[PDB]
Amino acid sequence: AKAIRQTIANLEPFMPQGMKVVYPYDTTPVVSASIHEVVKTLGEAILLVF
Amino acid sequence: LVTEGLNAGDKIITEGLQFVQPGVEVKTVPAKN
Repeated sequence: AKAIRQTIANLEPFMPQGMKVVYPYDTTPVVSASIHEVVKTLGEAILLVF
Repeated sequence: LVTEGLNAGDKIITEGLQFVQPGVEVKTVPAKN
């Protein structure tokens, strides 16, 4: 997904005037927030057992 | 020939079309050919 963001960032300035690229649907924050919940619950687990 | 779209005394571009894109402030020079 980050490579697609950088590819659109490469192809962005050569578009005609008045055309902008928008990102309505995305599952990158779902996966990112889920793996961040997992990392922080592992940190809470190791610190609370400590 | 143009019938509508340009006016009298405007300035159109012959040299340097690979370097430009509409909507940027740019240096002008009168071209040779």
